Amino acid sequence: PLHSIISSTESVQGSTSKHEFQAETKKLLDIVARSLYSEKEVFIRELISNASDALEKLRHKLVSDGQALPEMEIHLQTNAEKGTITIQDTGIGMTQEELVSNLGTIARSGSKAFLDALQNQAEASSKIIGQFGVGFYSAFMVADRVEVYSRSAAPGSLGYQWLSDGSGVFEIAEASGVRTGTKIIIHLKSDCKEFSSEARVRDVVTKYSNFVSFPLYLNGRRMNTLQAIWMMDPKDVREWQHEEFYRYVAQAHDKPRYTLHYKTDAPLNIRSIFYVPDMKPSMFDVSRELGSSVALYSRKVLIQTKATDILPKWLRFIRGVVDSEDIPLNLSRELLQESALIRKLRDVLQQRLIKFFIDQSKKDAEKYAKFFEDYGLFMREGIVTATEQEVKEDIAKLLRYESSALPSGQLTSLSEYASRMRAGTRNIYYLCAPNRHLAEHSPYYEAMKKKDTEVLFCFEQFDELTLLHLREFDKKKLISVET
Amino acid sequence: PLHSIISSTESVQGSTSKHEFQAETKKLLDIVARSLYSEKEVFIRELISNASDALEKLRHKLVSDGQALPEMEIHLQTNAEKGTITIQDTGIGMTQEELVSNLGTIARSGSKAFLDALQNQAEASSKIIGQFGVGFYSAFMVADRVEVYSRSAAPGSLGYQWLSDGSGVFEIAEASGVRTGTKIIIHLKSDCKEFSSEARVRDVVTKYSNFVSFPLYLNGRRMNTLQAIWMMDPKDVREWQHEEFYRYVAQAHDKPRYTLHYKTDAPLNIRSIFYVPDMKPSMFDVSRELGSSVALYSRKVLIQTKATDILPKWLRFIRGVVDSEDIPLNLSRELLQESALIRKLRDVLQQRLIKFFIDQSKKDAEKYAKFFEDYGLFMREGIVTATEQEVKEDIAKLLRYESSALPSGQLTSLSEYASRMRAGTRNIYYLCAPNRHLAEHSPYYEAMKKKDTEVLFCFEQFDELTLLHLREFDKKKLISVE
Ligand SMILES: Nc1ncnc2c1ncn2[C@@H]1O[C@H](COP(=O)(O)OP(=O)(O)NP(=O)(O)O)[C@@H](O)[C@H]1O
Ligand SMILES: Nc1ncnc2c1ncn2[C@@H]1O[C@H](COP(=O)(O)OP(=O)(O)NP(=O)(O)O)[C@@H](O)[C@H]1O
Ligand SMILES: [Mg+2]
Ligand SMILES: [Mg+2]
Repeated sequence: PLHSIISSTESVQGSTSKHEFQAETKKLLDIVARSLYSEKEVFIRELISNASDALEKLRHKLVSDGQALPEMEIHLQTNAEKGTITIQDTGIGMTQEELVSNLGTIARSGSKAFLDALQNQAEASSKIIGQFGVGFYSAFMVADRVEVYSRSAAPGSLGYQWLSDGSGVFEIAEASGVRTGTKIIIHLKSDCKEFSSEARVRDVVTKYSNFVSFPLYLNGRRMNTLQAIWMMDPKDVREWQHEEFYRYVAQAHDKPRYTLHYKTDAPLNIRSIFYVPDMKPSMFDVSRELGSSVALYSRKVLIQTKATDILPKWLRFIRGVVDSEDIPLNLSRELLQESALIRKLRDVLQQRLIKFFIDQSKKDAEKYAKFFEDYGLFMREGIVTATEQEVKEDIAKLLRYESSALPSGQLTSLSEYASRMRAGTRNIYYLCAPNRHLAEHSPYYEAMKKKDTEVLFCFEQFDELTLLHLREFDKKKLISVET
Repeated sequence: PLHSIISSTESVQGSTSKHEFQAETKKLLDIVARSLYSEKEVFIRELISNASDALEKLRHKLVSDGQALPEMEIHLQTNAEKGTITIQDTGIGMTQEELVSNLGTIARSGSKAFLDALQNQAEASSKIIGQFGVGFYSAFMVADRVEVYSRSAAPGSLGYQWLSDGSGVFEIAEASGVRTGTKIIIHLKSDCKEFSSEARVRDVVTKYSNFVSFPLYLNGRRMNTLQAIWMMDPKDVREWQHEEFYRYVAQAHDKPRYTLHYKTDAPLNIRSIFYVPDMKPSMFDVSRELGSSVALYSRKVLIQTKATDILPKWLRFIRGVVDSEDIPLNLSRELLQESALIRKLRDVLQQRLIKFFIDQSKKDAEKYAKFFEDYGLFMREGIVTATEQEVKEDIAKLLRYESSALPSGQLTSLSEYASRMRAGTRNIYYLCAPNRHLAEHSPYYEAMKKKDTEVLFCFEQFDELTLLHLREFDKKKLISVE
């Protein structure tokens, strides 16, 4: 019994009137403090990003004008006694009009406006982090009061103080002496006093801002120490560098047995590094039912420490970093947005890694065999779980087997088997047994021996199950010899 | 090496001027359409919650005035030819000022102003979904134009038309006829044509809004036939409904082997149903097994289909729903605002489900043993990966073993071995073997059984690894016979 009330009754009768959308500013601020970020700590990531942007703008001006660069630095000070955290930078600072407009207008982004004015023809075009114009207001998560001192690098500019508790009102007054650049003093809330602890702030800086491009000093001590090697030309990164960075991003004590440094500007911008550990995972690690973990960055800022969306699940044995400007960030900057173009990135990363391994098998075959023994279970899992047959056959190119036509211990591919089939032979034949002795004593294989047919010999755990799910390769049916 | 440029040099010489924050209004609307939600279909969830809130206000107004309710309904129509989706509700509607204000001011929430006026003293205090005042703007994700017809239920109210292309201006004009209620007409973009298809919209509705409290119709068809039984008092929900709801929320064709209907207030208000499937996990390594969780709801709106945060990973085999009316939501309403509030909830649920399974072992021990065989791997994993010893020992209360002091096949807990420990004894002794025959003829057992001591026989995959990570139970150390 279909029931509907919807029909076109409505006839606009009258004169119209036009209005502008308004906003409730005090509430928008509270949305930022309460309902936006998953963690209170990211206010440090937001303020450091602003400090980086302010220095990047100053560097752009001075290099364009032929002036010498001064100290370009970001400083953090925790005072536990006073219950404060303080960030100060030596960048462009702000005039009084800039404090009013850029701090006082929600979603107003001076750095986005700077970007648009370049025609993105300069070097800072890809180094500038801010877009949304809300990031500063993250401080009202942890702050009772926020106290800003700023002095613009422009001629004749004095210092100003900017003061707000987040009420929808701020105060501005002239101030001295203020160093060129910006100093933000955060008076922490009752439950937020942990951000006046040096140890705590240190961890927050290291987690989010570790790769920032200007020297960062916490309570007098330099920090970064870590170059973002995914941004560099691959030919410029030593093995020592890849080893130390792998130990960092993977929290591991071993070495990478494989390193793929993948940079592409099309279709998407990708700065990525992927590592395969030396150590072989245990069956417990494998069955622990995890997803992919790869740290995700944009413009050197951490997005997520382990992003599960960027690599397929069968490639969770891989450790590394992926950086992109292209893919747009969620307003909270803790995740990505458009799901189809994420999946475009994942398909590209999947194809690029399968090509990497196919190439490692041709480059060094005995090394690849050891990698297949240690990681081949993941490829078997990936073939079993995949849905599109094209994925199954791509992953299946990595598999290796013995052969009745090769000596004991010699590994072959499905491709190499296909190359060796006779003129009209339509099928890839296989036998799954614990070892080559038991395979060759199979009564079902002895029948094959009367003919000229090659038989694949599969000794690995879940080989047969994998071949039943893969079911064909290169349009040739995979047929157990035991049927 | 001590270098810092921060010292307090600053003094205020000058006069203070006071200012109000402003906002860039068209960009704020752009942020909502682009940078907020992970999927664009969510505009349908947002419009249905607004329809539901309008109906809940009309219901509250009328009941407190002693009035009979008129028909309370939510309708959607897709038109593929015209490229539109339309939602209409018979609820409270909007005067002209309410149109200018509630649709025209970003973050202005009439529903939240309502809830505020009710101060948690009314039925509607727990049923009103809207807080933020942005959710209606989610339609500019998918729309070229949004034309709105509303007529307030205030007697002798005129109808009006609110029209916007989302560009930062909108238009208002009088209209007749407008049924008391609100009708929203969305003119979809080229890429969004999509939601002009009934099949697609039908999928979105059942995903998010399937439990909305008022009758919902899509092209005349009745959408929500399924009651939200986690809200019902537990003893009112019979086995037929659990079986059917289990199949819905788990996407499963079997029956639950166990069912726990759980309500409490601490740390939050929980209304939850937990199921263990009759089938047994296909072990194996992973396939879809990132997945297969409890769904998270708030005020009968889906937050997350697989709620990752609210149960420990080792409890991921559980299916069901957890609904909380007070749970802090992310602005996107796809996530939770992290707190001790979620982590306390996760521990309250872990404690509650461990208590559940202990109790099931005491009611039917034969049924519990089969659950232990099928689902034991999950508790071994949670014991290995747990950080805190007491969580390890809590989960370990669920483990069973055979024993040298019991007939072959009979199980035992660690507690029951502990309670047979003699006066002058010390540790819990265990032997892992493939079966009881090997455990009894083990060389290390013969050198043992001469003594008076009891030894567990552990035949399950990863029993050894599990006991090595536990290391201790009830402050008695776990010692292999090697
Ligand atoms: N340390 C600083 N020095 C100079 N200008 C700053 C500083 N911090 C913020 N500003 C200015 O104030 C504006 C507001 O900052 P913020 O609210 O973080 O927005 P945003 O950085 O532009 N965009 P996003 O960070 O993506 O939200 C910035 O665009 C800058 O123009
Ligand atoms: N169908 C409707 N009928 C009557 N009033 C409505 C309707 N839709 C929206 N409104 C009013 O317009 C306001 C804005 O809606 P919306 O932008 O969804 O904000 P919200 O629902 O208050 N909060 P949230 O949904 O949490 O962003 C609501 O609070 C209502 O007062
Ligand atoms: Mg910023
Ligand atoms: Mg709403």
